[PDB]
Amino acid sequence: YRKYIEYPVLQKILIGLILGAIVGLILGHYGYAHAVHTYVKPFGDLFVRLLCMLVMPIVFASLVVGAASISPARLGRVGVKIVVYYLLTSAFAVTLGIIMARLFNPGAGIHLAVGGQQFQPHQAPPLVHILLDIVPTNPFGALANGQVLPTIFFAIILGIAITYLMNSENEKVRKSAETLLDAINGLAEAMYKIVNGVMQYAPIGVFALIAYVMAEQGVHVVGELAKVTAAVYVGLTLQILLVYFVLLKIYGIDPISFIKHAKDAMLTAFVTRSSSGTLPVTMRVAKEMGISEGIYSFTLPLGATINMDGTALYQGVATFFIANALGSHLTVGQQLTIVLTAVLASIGTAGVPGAGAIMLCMVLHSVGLPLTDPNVAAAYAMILGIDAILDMGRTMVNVTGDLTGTAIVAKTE
Amino acid sequence: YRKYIEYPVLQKILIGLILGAIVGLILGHYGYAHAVHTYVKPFGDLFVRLLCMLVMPIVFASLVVGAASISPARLGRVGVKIVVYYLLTSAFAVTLGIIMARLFNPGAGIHLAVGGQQFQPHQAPPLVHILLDIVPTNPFGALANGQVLPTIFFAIILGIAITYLMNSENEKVRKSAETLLDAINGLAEAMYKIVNGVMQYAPIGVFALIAYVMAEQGVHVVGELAKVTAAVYVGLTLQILLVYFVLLKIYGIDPISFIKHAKDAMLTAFVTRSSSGTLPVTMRVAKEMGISEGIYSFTLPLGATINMDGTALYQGVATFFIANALGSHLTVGQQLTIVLTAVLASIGTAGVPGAGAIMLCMVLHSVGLPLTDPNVAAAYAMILGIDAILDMGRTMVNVTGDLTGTAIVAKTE
Amino acid sequence: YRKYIEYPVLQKILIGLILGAIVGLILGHYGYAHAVHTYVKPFGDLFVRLLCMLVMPIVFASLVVGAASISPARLGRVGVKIVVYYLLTSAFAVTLGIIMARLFNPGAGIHLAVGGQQFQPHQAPPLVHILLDIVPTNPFGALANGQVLPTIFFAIILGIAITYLMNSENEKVRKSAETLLDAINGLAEAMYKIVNGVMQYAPIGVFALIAYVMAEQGVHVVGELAKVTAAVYVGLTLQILLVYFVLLKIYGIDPISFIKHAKDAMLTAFVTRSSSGTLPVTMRVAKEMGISEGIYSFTLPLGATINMDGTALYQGVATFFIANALGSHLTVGQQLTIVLTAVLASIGTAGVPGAGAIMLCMVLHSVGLPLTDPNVAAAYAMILGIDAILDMGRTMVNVTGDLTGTAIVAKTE
Ligand SMILES: N[C@H](C(=O)O)[C@H](OCc1cccc(NC(=O)c2ccc(C(F)(F)F)cc2)c1)C(=O)O
Ligand SMILES: N[C@H](C(=O)O)[C@H](OCc1cccc(NC(=O)c2ccc(C(F)(F)F)cc2)c1)C(=O)O
Ligand SMILES: N[C@H](C(=O)O)[C@H](OCc1cccc(NC(=O)c2ccc(C(F)(F)F)cc2)c1)C(=O)O
Repeated sequence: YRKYIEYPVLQKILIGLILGAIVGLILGHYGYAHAVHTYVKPFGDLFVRLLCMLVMPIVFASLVVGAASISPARLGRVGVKIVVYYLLTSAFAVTLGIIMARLFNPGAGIHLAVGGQQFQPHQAPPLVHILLDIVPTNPFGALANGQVLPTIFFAIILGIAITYLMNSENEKVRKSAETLLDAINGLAEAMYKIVNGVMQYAPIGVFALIAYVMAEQGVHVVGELAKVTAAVYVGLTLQILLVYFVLLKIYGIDPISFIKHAKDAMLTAFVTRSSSGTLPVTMRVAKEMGISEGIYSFTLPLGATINMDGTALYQGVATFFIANALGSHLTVGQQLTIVLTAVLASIGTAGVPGAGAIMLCMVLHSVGLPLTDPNVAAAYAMILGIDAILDMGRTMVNVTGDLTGTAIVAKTE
Repeated sequence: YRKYIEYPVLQKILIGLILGAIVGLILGHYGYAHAVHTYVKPFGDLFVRLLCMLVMPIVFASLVVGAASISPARLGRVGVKIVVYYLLTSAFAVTLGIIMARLFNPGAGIHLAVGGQQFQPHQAPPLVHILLDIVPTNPFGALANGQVLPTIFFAIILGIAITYLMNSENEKVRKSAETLLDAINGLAEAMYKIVNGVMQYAPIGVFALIAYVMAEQGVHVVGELAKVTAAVYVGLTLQILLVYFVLLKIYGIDPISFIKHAKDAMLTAFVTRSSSGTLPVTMRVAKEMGISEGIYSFTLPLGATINMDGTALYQGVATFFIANALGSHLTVGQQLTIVLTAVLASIGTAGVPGAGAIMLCMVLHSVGLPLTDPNVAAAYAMILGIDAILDMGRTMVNVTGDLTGTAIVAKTE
Repeated sequence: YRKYIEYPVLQKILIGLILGAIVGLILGHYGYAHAVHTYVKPFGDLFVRLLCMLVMPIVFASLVVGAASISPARLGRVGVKIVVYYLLTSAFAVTLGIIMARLFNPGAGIHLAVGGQQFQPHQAPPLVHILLDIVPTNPFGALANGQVLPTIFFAIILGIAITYLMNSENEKVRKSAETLLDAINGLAEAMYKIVNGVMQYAPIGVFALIAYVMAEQGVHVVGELAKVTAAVYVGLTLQILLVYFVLLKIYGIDPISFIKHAKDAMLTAFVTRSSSGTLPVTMRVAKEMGISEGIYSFTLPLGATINMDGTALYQGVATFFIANALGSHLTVGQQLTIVLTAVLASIGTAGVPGAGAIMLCMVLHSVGLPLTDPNVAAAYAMILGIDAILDMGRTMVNVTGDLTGTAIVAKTE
């Protein structure tokens, strides 16, 4: 038990994935699939329930504290320019991922049905009726139901009001707003501690999900996930080439001479799989150019937490894979809802220890595909089974997206 | 932007109403109504959504803090007599407004249908089953749904318990109740700051609502709102005459000699449209009679915030206009629910900057006519279009209702 | 009024029961039953609504504070052994009560229908799908609905995280978790103050419930409640004999010589009807054996609040009486849900002044039989009418269950 807890959790969940896939494949080939479905699948359904539990208090409390922490006069002009750049590039990354998932059609041809029936889709409202459904009718009724976008707006609009209250001239209202912000900060840190136990449970439920799904389907899923990782990587290299080379050549920096210097810390992201564990390495390559200290001392720790581009592209491709494996058809209107949710999920869940799972949970909730439906969990398990090589490429772009961002700011200043 | 914010908000929303009505009328006459319905109406639906958002946390937090602030031994006998008088006169004002809205039948003959279908009414429970539905089955489930009356009771019953906790002999429970009351006070003041931004947005959404509705209907609405303002003003003068002259002649004060002295500050309410901006003016006329300082130094600032009579009558007439324009039929049982909600809305939302809109929102929620249904918003926009002259008469009675109230207390003491 | 409040509340509600039963019987015999059903029953429906109101914030706030208060290193090994013993014996008591309620079939043959239709049962999920429904999908949506078991888990898992937060090394997170725990403690004590007013209202609503039910049915209910109290008492003596004599003879203590010393304070529980008002009496009989001071100074005040065995058996018999009078059929899966809820209700609602009513309300909510359905309230009133003699026997076993528990711990240590 204690020897199992002290193991590092990322290699733990990776070796759980690897031990799950092969064992599920041989149990699916030998014919013991029904025993797996009756005895192992509740250990994975418990894990997807524990993952759906944590997504609602985090997206309220963390967003309230984060919106209360900002100050546009204290945060300099360099800060607001790099925030504009990060949100614009993340929106373009989700748009390009949706484009490269419509061009490839991954998952089309599975016809997944777990219980014996297909996933019945919900009627999507028109385009105008969703931007009016951003603002909640009832702010308690948006938290009592799922409603990720009607509670992000309420959390941000509460945090800005708490900021306007905290610097007021009266004393009792300052004490009251201070105690309210401290209570919501306590709820946020309690959620951050529950996440660090659910992630310890994760290398059992993930093994259960893979050993269920690969025993159910088995053979065709490796072709479908090969098409998935091809549609991720060609759009990922197209993301780097198009977006970063245009945004570097429009400001006069030679992109080949930039990237041939940046490669020394770009390549360690491909083998480290952590955009924060390579921060002292990329500090050296930010020092290697002519960037002043007051820019790269501040921007790259912000870019390692807010600026996530490859994760933003993968959150479009792996949310079209679910809808194309479930037989649903995502119309326009809930197609830009993926963009508006994947940008604000990166700006919201900054610094959570479980960002990679709840950042997809709150997009699949916002589309209308909840993870408790048994058709969604199977395709989600296929995505988590292929997730390792995609995480390699995701970190590879997630580190480059900051070195191409501080150079633009150092060019204008 | 900054020049638009620094404008005073009441003249802003009034000139938005006036610029909305004429422009909507000429667009409705020239035949460009469908372009208005497809391009301008979301700016009004956004505003009615922003108005329905704010009504649930205010009616909980403000009521909790207000019920926690009272003390029946610190508040003197003069205070409890004037609270009994204010609530009795407000209940009689809602009853007389319901009478003068049944006698005139305003809005009967419109047959409003926006989407292409009429408003389907809900089955009203009997009389006994509503007074048992005052107390909530689930206090969290009353806030997660609308349920204005099952959350007013819970907020008051929580505030009284916090008052009984704060003066306890143990120390940890006193610290705990103090931090809880400070957190709910912080939520209340954060809602009061969000109201002051939604009211800044209001002179665009109000213009959108009027430019939609007057372009849809156009001609017959001026006759319907003329019947509405006639049914307001004849019941308003009957309110003054019957209620105030009987309650003044029963205690021996000559009402003609009283009102001929009170006219000097009664008439400025007709041209000021603010029952709080005429408080130093009516302090002079309270001084002009033989009222001692210890009564009129305290009562008139309480009467300008709690005692609202013309607003209570208008919240009966303009809630029968909605039900008679929508084809519904308000039975008895949800007819005294309007009385019990309009009294406790005046006692609850005391000091909010958005009292005039949420005080009608939480009555239309309590009847069963929510403002997100597109049939309700059109007739609500007709009421807001006629609202200016009614606000003049409402302030005219709202100021007189305190000068007739302190004289009774000065007569018994 | 003041002379009515200063009366002690337990003798008040008992004399309300006794004055209710006879008066309801003679009104049912003389033929004035419809006047009772139309004029008295809302006073009982108001009371069952006030009892259903209080069960949701208590089971969240009290559980959060109680789970935050524990420390397994500060609480000694004697403490964790006696907690294991108390929870094991309470689970065995609920199991034996369910056995002695299946063996007797109480309430089978009533065919109760108040409104004119029977109680429609809900479809029970299978056994695996309930242990996965323990963990909530949405922690706010578990509190917005009833969902007692999906909010007990969330309250415990929040309290443990607040405990792990409070001893952290950073200072701001310690301040934040301290203010959050103080706010939830304030909510818990506010609920404990509202309970002490609802219990003051209780000797009117209880009289209304009995005077309604005994006027409706009248004659056959005395045979049904005689079978109920027989099925309670034979299982209660079988509980004492089997469980306590096996758990005493397995550790070498002579049970006859133990109970002949323990009788001097066991017999006062039969006439006192209070397991806490006999605590100084049973301290003497704990001193009368060879128990050291460091065990019985700590354990018996814990056993009078956590260890409830006869109440645990009665919460199985009086929850099979409701399901057998309503025509429903409790399957296995919602039969061990009664065990898992009645154990955790004893561990949760420890120290509340209204434990005996909400501890059954949160079991009938967890089965799927809410107390607002008019078929459930009649059989619940039959249980409350017979409740006095059952409370005598319940206290008789509830006191013995601690004297048989400290002796085992004094034997191992
Ligand atoms: N690739 C980036 C970067 O590792 O820095 C990017 O970072 C986001 C990030 C940061 C810290 C933790 C996480 N969480 C995970 O990796 C994760 C992975 C799998 C699960 C699972 F339990 F399997 F669902 C849960 C969480 C994600 C990413 O992984 O998408
Ligand atoms: N007539 C009284 C007195 O002005 O003092 C009485 O005061 C209540 C009062 C006080 C302060 C602000 C408000 N709010 C408004 O006037 C208001 C008017 C229109 C809207 C709109 F946005 F159009 F819905 C919103 C709010 C109301 C009343 O207006 O009904
Ligand atoms: N018999 C035990 C012991 O009296 O100590 C055991 O104690 C639990 C306990 C302790 C303190 C108060 C309570 N509450 C009640 O007795 C009670 C009885 C009836 C009602 C009613 F209002 F009639 F529903 C409400 C509450 C229960 C029990 O009564 O079940």
